[PDB]
Order: sequence, then C-alpha cells, then structure tokens
Amino acid sequence: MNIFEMLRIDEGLRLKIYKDTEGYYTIGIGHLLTKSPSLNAAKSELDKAIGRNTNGVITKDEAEKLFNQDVDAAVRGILRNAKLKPVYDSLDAVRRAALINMVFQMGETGVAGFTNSLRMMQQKRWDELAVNMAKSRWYNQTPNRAKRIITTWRTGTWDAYK
Ligand SMILES: [Cl-]
Ligand SMILES: [Cl-]
Repeated sequence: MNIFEMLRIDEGLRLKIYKDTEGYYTIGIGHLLTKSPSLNAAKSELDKAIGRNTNGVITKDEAEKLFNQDVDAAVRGILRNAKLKPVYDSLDAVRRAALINMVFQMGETGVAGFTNSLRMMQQKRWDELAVNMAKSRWYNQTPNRAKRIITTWRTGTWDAYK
C-alpha cells in the first residue's frame, strides 16, 4: 500500500463532474474544481485544468494526471509549511501518508489548524491523538474515512485499508 492507493480508496474515481460530500464540484480522484455554486463555473475550471474543451467529462488518464499533480502539491505544501514540516519530519512512513491524505482532503490550512493534535503527533501520543481528532467536524462529516485515518495514526499500520 502507498499514498496513491490509499487516497484512491478514499476518494474514488469519477469521470464526470460531481458534487462532493460538502456539495462542491469535483472530478477525477477527489480533484476539487470550485466552491462556487455554478456548474458553468466548474466546467470552465475543468477546461482550464485539462487544457481542452471537456464538456465536463475527462478520461482516466486525465484524472490520473490531476491526481499526480495533487499529491505532489500536498507533499510540497506540507514541506513548505512552518507548522507542518516539523511534524512530517518527525513521523514514520505510514503516518507521513496519513498526514498527506489529510492535507489532500482539507488543505494545508485546515490541517495546520489542528494545533493540539499536531502537538500530540509530535509527542507521539497515539491514543490521545485518536481521541482528540475524533472531536472534529471532519470526523462528524465523514466518519468512515476519518476512522480509517485515525486507526492509521493510532497503529502506524495500513490495517484499516486492508
Ligand atoms: Cl489544476
Ligand atoms: Cl465517510
């Protein structure tokens, strides 16, 4: 298992524009197009992202290209973030994937805000962390995914994904 396989499981793959769990226009493997309410606006973002007139549909290869770019941006994002980098550097390989996943989903800014959690991550207080992370809108809105991530943090294995 690796970061790509892990996010592919969490996000799924869709070739037509769709609304995420928060109602925003998305496509491919969890690629957010826009927060805006307008489909046309979303179709314009999509064309711009892909570089052609898509008509709201892309190919698997295009979805994977967006995914590659997205994962790379998440990692680089983490590494450039003052609050995130030190956390990431302190972790083992599986947990680094968990952090990447979270950042992919909620953005650098969202994760960087789990202040108390970040501290526990660094102190490697796994059990405390799992409890603290569950007290969040994030966990209440997408509990199954959050449980998978939390177990990952708690155990340091890919068991939740197997
Ligand atoms: Cl893009
Ligand atoms: Cl869920």
